[PDB]
Amino acid sequence: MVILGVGYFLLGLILLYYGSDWFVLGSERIARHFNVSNFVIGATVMAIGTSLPEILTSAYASYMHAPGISIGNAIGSCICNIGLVLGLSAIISPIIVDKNLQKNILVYLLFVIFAAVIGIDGFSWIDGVVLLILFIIYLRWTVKNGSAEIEENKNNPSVVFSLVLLIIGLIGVLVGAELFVDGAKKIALALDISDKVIGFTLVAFGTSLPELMVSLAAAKRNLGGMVLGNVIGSNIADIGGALAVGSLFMHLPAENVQMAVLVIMSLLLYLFAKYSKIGRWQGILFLALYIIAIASLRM
Ligand SMILES: [Cl-]
Ligand SMILES: [Sr+2]
Ligand SMILES: [Sr+2]
Repeated sequence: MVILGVGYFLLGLILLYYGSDWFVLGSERIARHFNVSNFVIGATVMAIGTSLPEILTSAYASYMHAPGISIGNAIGSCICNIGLVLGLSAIISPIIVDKNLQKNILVYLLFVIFAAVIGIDGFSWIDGVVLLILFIIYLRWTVKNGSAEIEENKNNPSVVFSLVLLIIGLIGVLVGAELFVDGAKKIALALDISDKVIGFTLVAFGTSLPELMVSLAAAKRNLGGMVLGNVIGSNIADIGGALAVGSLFMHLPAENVQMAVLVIMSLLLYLFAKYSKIGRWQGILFLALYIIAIASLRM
């Protein structure tokens, strides 16, 4: 309608700007309550809350007999998370990785390499069932090594604020992203600038807006571990969660080009984390590869 396609667009961005910040502050206070590293709270609670858009999209698309979008959206998100999301964040707040997280990232690499190998055929529902189970135990393994056993425990009005601040921030970024996207074709439709590729590859970016905005918030507060966790977790939540659910309704066609790309960056992310840093010149490299990715890779 334009306006409601604008007074939306802006309304969503404000719910993204402040929403991401509250979702970060809420998670970081929760992470300190469960005594758990920022990496883990980002790899679990945040990663899944942010990857809810891809899950529902991939599910809805695969069910609607459009499996190409489902897998395309799942892998497209992963590439965006390493290239754009982590790329921007690394420059802002460089992270050096302790040897506790290097192995968690190494697990991520094996996981991705595994999905790529069994994905050459495509993704049968069985292929998805396995991924969904590997995804489940990754979380528990991540919580286990990242946690310590203490008390636990409340009415504690310092935890209720943490919990509430978290879910408000989550509802904020999910709605704020939804408003942004809905507000984005209302502006496009009423100027008659619409077809196929804007109607999709805009929402392909729409599901990635929660990760982007949330990571920018944590990076600006130098909570780099949380960012790194939210990137790794979301990716696994995209492969083991979004993609897997897509395989249940229908066979997902092979995307060996995008997988090979994802593996390379994932490989790059590990090597940087083990022997070097994740700072300006690595983040720059990720963005460059992301630029090349969106410039050259097909429809
Ligand atoms: Cl940190
Ligand atoms: Sr997401
Ligand atoms: Sr397969």
